[PDB]
Amino acid sequence: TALSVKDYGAVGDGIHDDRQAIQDAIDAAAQGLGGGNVYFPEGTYLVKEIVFLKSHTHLELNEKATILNGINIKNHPSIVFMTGLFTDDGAQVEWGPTEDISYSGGTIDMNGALNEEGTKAKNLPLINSSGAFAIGNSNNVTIKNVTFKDSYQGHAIQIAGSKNVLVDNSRFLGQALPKTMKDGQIISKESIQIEPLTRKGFPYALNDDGKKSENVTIQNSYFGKSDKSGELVTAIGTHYQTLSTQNPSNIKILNNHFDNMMYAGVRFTGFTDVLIKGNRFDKKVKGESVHYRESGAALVNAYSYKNTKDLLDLNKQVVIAENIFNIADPKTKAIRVAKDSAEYLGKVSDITVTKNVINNNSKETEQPNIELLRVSDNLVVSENSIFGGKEGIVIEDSKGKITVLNNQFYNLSGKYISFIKSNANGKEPVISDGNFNIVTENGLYKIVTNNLSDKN
Ligand SMILES: [Ca+2]
Ligand SMILES: [Cl-]
Ligand SMILES: [Mn+2]
Ligand SMILES: [Mn+2]
Ligand SMILES: [Mn+2]
Ligand SMILES: [Mn+2]
Repeated sequence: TALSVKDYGAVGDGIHDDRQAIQDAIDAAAQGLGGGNVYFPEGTYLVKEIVFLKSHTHLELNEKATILNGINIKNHPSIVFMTGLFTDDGAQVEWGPTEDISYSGGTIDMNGALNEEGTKAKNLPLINSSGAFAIGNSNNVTIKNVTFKDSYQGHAIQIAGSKNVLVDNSRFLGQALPKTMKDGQIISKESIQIEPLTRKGFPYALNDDGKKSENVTIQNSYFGKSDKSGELVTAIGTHYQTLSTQNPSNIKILNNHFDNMMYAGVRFTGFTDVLIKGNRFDKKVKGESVHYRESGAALVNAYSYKNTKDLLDLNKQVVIAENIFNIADPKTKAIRVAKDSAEYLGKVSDITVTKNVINNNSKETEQPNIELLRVSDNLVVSENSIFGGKEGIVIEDSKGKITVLNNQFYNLSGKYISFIKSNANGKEPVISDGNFNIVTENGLYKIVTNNLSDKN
């Protein structure tokens, strides 16, 4: 009983514009037809404008069904699916709540591969970025088993002010980066952005009260490159927050494979209650990468938004556990959690880094494997295994309760653990060499012996 998009005129040849047919299918499903189920037979469905998902609709695409992004409009977004209306810039409308939407199967060709000059998207010369989904003010949205290809310096998915969103068993292949782009713009392009709902981060609607995203889970998915464009810059995260935005919360990133990202597998500021668990982060050498960042990378990077005037709600309750890191690039850091500047007024707290396995065989590593900078309270770094590199764990300028218990180190060339504090002008240890533990007793710190050493 699922309605076929062919029932409404979709040709599926990649030449005819099938947008209207697809929209009519969705609209009918939203009314109740076919139980809200829409089906996509094998084929290539070109769309020259945005398709709008509606409440209680469920799209299923054949394995050989491909949605081709043909949205090439000046001063206009090039995102295939949205959960709210959009016409032209300057005519945005408020997006009302939507819910119970599912999308499964097939491929979405965001069509962002570069022209031979590498200055623009070859098939969409007028766009500034391309993506697949713009999910805003939505509830209970499920995206699964979808292959996303060639984003033109954009977000494959944006989840803003949305609750109960699941991205599962999908593949994010390739992100095109043109010659002309600056680093500032580049690192702000996460393939899956999870953010509060503001016009700044979600210019597709008028909603501007900073509604948070909540209960978002990205799991069992693969992130890498395609045969047309290089590795993604940042797989998941966000890069913006203000006193007026509510922090996305209960964000779970589980069992994903981040295959050689250029900057980070996970990077964010302004999240609360995050769980990054059982993921695999691989990083190859510059020579085997299409995209490479000279400035370096940090596979997991929970940082603080640059702001010295406001007391922001910086990252809190972040758990980084049981992840595996295979690093070959000497400029790549495995894990980083920080309040980047002593000038930031907010606080980073309740940080847990446990049972992670770091395999660093890069030559002459240029930085620590695990960096914890200015955590204000409740920091736990325990039972992590680090194979290779220079420094193992660096804890700098952290306050409050700190617990570092039974981590393992093998074949390291530098200090296993560095517990550092600074004064208004310089640096000195809080209290050191080899493997040991740190505990907080009555507000005070103390090194404790543990007999776990490398005998390789
Ligand atoms: Ca969580
Ligand atoms: Cl939970
Ligand atoms: Mn339009
Ligand atoms: Mn956004
Ligand atoms: Mn944005
Ligand atoms: Mn490229």
